[PDB]
Amino acid sequence: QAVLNQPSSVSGSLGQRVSITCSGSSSNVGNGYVSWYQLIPGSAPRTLIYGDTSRASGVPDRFSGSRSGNTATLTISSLQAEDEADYFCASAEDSSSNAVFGSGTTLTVLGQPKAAPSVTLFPPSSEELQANKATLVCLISDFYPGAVTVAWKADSSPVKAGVETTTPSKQSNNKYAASSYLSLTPEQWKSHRSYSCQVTHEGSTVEKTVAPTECS
Amino acid sequence: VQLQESGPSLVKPSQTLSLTCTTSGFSLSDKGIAWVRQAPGKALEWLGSTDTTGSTNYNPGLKSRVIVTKDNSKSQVSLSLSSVTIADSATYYCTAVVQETRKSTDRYELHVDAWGQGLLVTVSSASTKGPSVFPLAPSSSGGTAALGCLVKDYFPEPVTVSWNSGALTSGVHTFPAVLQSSGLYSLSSVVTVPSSSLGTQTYICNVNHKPSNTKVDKKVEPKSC
Repeated sequence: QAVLNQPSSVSGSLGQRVSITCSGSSSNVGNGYVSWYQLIPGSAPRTLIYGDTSRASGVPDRFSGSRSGNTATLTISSLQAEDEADYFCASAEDSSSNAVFGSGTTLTVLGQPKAAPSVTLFPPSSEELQANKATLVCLISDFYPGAVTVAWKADSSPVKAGVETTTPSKQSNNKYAASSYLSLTPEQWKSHRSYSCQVTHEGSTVEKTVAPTECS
Repeated sequence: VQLQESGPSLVKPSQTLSLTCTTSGFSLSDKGIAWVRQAPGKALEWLGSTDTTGSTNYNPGLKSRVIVTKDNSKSQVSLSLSSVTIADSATYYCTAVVQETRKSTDRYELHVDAWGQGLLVTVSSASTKGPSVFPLAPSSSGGTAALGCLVKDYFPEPVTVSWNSGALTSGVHTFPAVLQSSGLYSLSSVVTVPSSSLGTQTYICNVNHKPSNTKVDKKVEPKSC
């Protein structure tokens, strides 16, 4: 599949303007009628621009398109937090029934407040323990920027085995979520006084602790 | 106004992937419909539309593997993708498109006007496996309590979780799944509620894993001991 050339990432500050380019040959971008699409995680793609410069229905004026030869540009002014998304261009190639898409440009909006993660930690359920399994569930939400590291402690000792942690993902409030699962035997779980899920975000570590004596 | 994808979430290598798009809110006979897919972190990929023009194979990978048809009696647009490999794993979108030749030099106009929600398709030989569902009881905090459900060891994606049959949406947070070295997924859904409501309100998570026809309603309550 042919792909149009886009920068992998762009950044702009709150209230400022950013430009995203879409580069191809005389037979795709050079034919004009480039379109632009906004992909926000968890939502259907949204058409922003078509025909190089025409805004789709519902799209405010601060989204504008232009073209200079074989490079088309999407410009977003008055950046706000909700503009963080992946932006894809497209155009027909050789026929009106064949589209080529760009590789996508991820937009980061700078100047936003740091937001520390909220942590919820669940011990293994009595049902799971009866099934001879045990899972500690560490749920991490409402953090920005979207990067955390997770460390598990048994009492105060590090645990490395049995840990699976997700990539961070956008929530619906512009912040990020992640989850970490620690798999233990019921014997391991009961053999310690407590377990802790420690989440480090931008150099600050937040934690929760659970103990096998709690009811679950 | 509506583009509803349907079809299997799991297909085995070498088989044919068949999806359906059921349209509503416009005359299907008078609008182009196209299939677009996206692999995680990769570019959108055009598969085909209900109206092909020109005569070329602009994609060696999809060379003669795609068939798109329109069934006007059912307001349905079909996709057939033959001889799938694991590379065909992706989210498949039904779209409404504008296709024009504008011209004098012929210039080709093609853009997507509307996008469906997308349907996740995993190509794999692994068998489907339904989840085990465990309650995550609320513990002993600003007047609120967190309770949830653990949806453990299922394949393939996706899983849906509702609470109280959809009546409860405020304070619900369903987290993306983790993928374990076993090849199985686990996710959790948590709902934040007033601590005072724990003695007068019942909380049930409704887990639906379509690929395995698994439907579980799990009551989540405080636990005493």
